[PDB]
Amino acid sequence: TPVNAKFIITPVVIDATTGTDVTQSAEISFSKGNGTYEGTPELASESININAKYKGMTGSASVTIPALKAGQFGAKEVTIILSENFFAQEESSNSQIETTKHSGFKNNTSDYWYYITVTYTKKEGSEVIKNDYEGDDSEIKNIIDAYNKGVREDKVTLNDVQVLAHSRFSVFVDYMKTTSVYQIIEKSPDGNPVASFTVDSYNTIVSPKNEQIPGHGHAPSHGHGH
Repeated sequence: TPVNAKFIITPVVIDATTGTDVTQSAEISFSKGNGTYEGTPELASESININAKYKGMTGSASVTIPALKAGQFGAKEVTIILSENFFAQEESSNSQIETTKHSGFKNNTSDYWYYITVTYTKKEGSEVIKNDYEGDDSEIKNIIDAYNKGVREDKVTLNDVQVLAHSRFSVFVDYMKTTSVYQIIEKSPDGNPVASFTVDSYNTIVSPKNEQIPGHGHAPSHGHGH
């Protein structure tokens, strides 16, 4: 039974009127699922819409879960802007691999699979790289700043990565850089775009690999068991 891919989406809700993270106080809804998405074992690329409500303000953002193969694990934060007067609309988004890291290989020539520990550095966060807004409206400024909290690094440890039997095992870590263009648009009962800004956002995908040992007489499998 293959290890399912997994992807976690973490909403962060910002009240633009004050610049405050209100995530723990806001009503939050996922269009589908509960924030944690698990393949069968593959996960299809899919768009999830996250809505939030706080003090009569509503806001929404979409996040694309990437297509993931067996064993791959990823996570991404998504910012939801709440404002009485504006909404932030993502106009375009393009993701690229910024860095690929790859361990050396552990050969498992035995007939038994087992769990290994994988400690990895999670690169995540967000920076505004372009901002065309020239005004003094603090609400607009708060919205833009919400995407400029910075890029950060954190060690994460999985103790449950599967090393198959008859397998050349290794781990990839990919740092993804996503460039997105947003407009800030007036709410109205229609609205004017009042600013445009561009964000580079970062997240990490981990990909344990169980490959053929060249010359070995078996392909990777669960063998005789654990």
